[PDB]
Amino acid sequence: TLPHGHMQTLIFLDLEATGLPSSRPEVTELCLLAVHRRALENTSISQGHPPPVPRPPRVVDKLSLCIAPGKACSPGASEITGLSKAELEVQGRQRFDDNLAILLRAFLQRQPQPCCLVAHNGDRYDFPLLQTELARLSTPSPLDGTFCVDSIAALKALEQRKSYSLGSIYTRLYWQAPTDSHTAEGDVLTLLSICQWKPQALLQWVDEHARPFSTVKPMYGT
Amino acid sequence: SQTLPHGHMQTLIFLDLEATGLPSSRPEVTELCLLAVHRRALENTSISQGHPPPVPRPPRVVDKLSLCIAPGKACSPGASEITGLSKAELEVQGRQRFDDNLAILLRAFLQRQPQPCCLVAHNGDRYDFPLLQTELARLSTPSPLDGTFCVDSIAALKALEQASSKSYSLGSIYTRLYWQAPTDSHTAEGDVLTLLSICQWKPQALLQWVDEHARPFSTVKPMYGT
Ligand SMILES: Nc1ccn([C@@H]2O[C@H](COP(=O)(O)O)[C@@H](O)[C@H]2O)c(=O)n1
Ligand SMILES: [N+]
Ligand SMILES: [N+]
Repeated sequence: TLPHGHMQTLIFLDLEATGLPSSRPEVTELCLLAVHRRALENTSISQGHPPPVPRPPRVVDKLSLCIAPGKACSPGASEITGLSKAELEVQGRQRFDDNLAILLRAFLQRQPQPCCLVAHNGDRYDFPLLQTELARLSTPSPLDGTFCVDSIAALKALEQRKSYSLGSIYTRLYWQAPTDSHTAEGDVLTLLSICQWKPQALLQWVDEHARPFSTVKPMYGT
Repeated sequence: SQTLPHGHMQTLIFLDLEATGLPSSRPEVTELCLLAVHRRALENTSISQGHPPPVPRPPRVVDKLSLCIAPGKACSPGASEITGLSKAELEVQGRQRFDDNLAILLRAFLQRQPQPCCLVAHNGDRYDFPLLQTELARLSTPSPLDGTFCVDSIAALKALEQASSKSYSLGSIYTRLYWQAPTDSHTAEGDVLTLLSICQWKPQALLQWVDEHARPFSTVKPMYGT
């Protein structure tokens, strides 16, 4: 008895932004990687020690975008993300605007439903912040029929002290350092690899814990 | 007093697609990847030094779209072997056809890029661009690529390698420049990233060639009629 049925699409998501929550941050980068349930189930299962790092499914949809913020990145944010408001502006990046919502809506529409976003620390950071950015637009949110889960909770359950930083998890499971860029897409690819460690168990946990994105409280309001 | 045909391109969009077969089969697209890079990000690439130069690092600021598309006809056995895609598997995974919503998606992606914008595709003039024109011609939307320019990177790399003086396949060029094999060949995103690397070899010369040779995508003749 699942709350919202079997999820047919998992969208691995990462957001980068200008700072930490009390700073009222703005998104500077966004990556979505949509995988069908069956592509995850077709991940080959490894019983060796260490398990090889899974490769991504052949069939994936990917969207990665840089976004000009209205406010400057903190020094810590620019160091960690490698992005700056000034550099995003000189490369002509656009704000989080109605055309971006058109793009997101059309990308989501290509995915079989029910669909669930999966983000590392999404419950405390990525999801509330995405909710805030979408709430500013006059466009109705394209995510109001989408579900979501936090992969920190997923991996805590799948593993049954331990750090739950993305890199710490990857190294604990695969016993090699992560090699992805430190970009939103690199973080999404590292998360996909972690989620392919026990893909059937991950899907089961996601099905049991999916909640409507419409219930995510905005990080901050107008 | 000689002028560029369409001004300085502000965005290069590296593009590749996979499809069900070769042109005489009247193929349909099964995968599409666009990778948009601002002129300034390309010009920022560290100068290639040494023999071989290291494979350039992709710019930090890029926009990427990669999509799988259900075709209405089967892939040839050779197309499915090379690309790793089949109609049956794309359908099992619920992929949608090339439709109006996909054109709306592409348009909104393109609208985030500063203009003038130029598509860059390897063998684009004979394959990718005519095929995309055919697919877009079936739709009820305007073309999302009205206003966008295009060029074929085979001609470009022929020019640039002649200047620093052969197969001009994507892999042959990459291996000549960098002395190792590309990865993820014959996948849309893997081949886009290989093309980006080749075009980062001599970015200023590439941008000058592209500026001089860009043509409107609206002038590309469809591969076949509908
Ligand atoms: N030997 C070959 C080479 C290319 N092709 C077709 O050319 C398309 C594009 O080629 P690339 O993979 O080089 O981009 C393939 O997706 C495939 O449909 C083929 O069907 N047989
Ligand atoms: N990988
Ligand atoms: N599993």
